[PDB]
Amino acid sequence: KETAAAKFERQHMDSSTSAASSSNYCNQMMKSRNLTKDRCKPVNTVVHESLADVQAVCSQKNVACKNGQTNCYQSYSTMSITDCRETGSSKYPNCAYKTTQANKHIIVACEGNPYVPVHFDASV
Repeated sequence: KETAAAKFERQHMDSSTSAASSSNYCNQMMKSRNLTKDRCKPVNTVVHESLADVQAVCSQKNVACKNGQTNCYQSYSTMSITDCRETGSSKYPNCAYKTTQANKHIIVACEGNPYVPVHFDASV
């Protein structure tokens, strides 16, 4: 069973690039990170910063999570991210994604020791 921290890295981390590469970036990323294996993951945000920078967010601005929990943190600075979302013509096993690149603050839920990201709550 994949640890929560490891799942967050696989789903939300892509440092090897400063930003989404092409309108086809999401199709490629979603498939490679195995988010289209048995079904197309509807929505998924990927952060284009170092793992260290993302993990550091857990010590930054403490904000409420969408679900009411209080273990969410908002990055002080904006970060390069790509939102991947299924399009209308998307249909398993032929998943299709719209790639939207942006630079904003990320909000992640953190837990454990070390205290690291385990959920991507949203971006602002």
